[PDB]
Amino acid sequence: EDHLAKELEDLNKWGLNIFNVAGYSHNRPLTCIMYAIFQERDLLKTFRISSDTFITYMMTLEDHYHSDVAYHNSLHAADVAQSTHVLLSTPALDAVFTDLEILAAIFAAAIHDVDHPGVSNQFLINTNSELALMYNDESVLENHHLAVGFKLLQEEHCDIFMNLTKKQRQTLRKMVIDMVLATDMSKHMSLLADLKTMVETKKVTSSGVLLLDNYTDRIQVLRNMVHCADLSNPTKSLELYRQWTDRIMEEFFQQGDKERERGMEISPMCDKHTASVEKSQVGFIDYIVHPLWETWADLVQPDAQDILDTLEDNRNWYQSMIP
Ligand SMILES: COc1ccc([C@]2(C#N)CC[C@@H](C(=O)O)CC2)cc1OC1CCCC1
Ligand SMILES: [Mg+2]
Ligand SMILES: [Zn+2]
Repeated sequence: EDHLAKELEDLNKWGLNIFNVAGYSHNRPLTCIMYAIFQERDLLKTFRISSDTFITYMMTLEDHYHSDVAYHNSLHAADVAQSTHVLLSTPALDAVFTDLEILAAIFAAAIHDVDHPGVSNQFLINTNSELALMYNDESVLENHHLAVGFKLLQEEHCDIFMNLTKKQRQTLRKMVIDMVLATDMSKHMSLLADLKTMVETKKVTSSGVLLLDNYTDRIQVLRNMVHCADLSNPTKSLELYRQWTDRIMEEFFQQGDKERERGMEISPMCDKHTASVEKSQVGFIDYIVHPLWETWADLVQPDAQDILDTLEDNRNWYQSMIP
């Protein structure tokens, strides 16, 4: 209450603590933060989005994330939206993004894992889930999260975009689909390779601000930005990172259990009887998170040096916790 306001003073900062805000908001981190983010950015005035209409949509959306899922609940969506909101304000990207694009990125982050069941794309495919069948085994969950988020905008009471242009609604729809689809981990290497190529030919106005010529280059940076926000736990303060690490291992171990019950092959990192939580996080930083953040940092330097320091430091805490 007074605690909520104290915590939201950190809204524009990486150091924001999303657990605390959930505790001070009747367990509505995502509504809480989306509302804070949208007032902070004047998005409601700019796009003539009624306040009531926005709250009802956000509340419904949060309710569609599942509370009995360890990691992929409304707290995570709120984290990615907040992380994303800070990254959009990085100095190197200053006057680069239209208000529509900014709106699309934060909306994308908000809905990006909605209705997630606490199991991977691979599991849904191997068990012949209705979702895998619906989606022909390709970005199964990701296609689903989009389908749900765009469905909920259909009833006029929740169409936060009622007042955009037709041409504006389409461009947003195109951008959001593109960004959520890019959170699919199977596409990570392809995305990281492309990010490295964009860094190679990077250009700036002279004031250390990137020159991103039309749609292609702009959506590529937004794709990677939301993907970075989604893989941002290990760049956050250690107290936060450990709670996030603990929640993701609870989700995985539950999957390992659901896998075992059914005689399926259990995947090593989902095996509670063999998986080292610590080695597991070190591998995650070495082979996935650091290579990505190292490249993001190159693109916006030196805006993300602090983050790389924290990362390299959290990496060592986990290393030092293994014999
Ligand atoms: C804080 O630790 C983690 C946080 C998020 C993730 C995910 C990845 N990559 C799991 C997969 C998820 C997805 O594709 O649905 C995206 C997020 C994975 C994490 O760690 C994994 C499991 C243990 C080490 C690697
Ligand atoms: Mg996801
Ligand atoms: Zn996610």
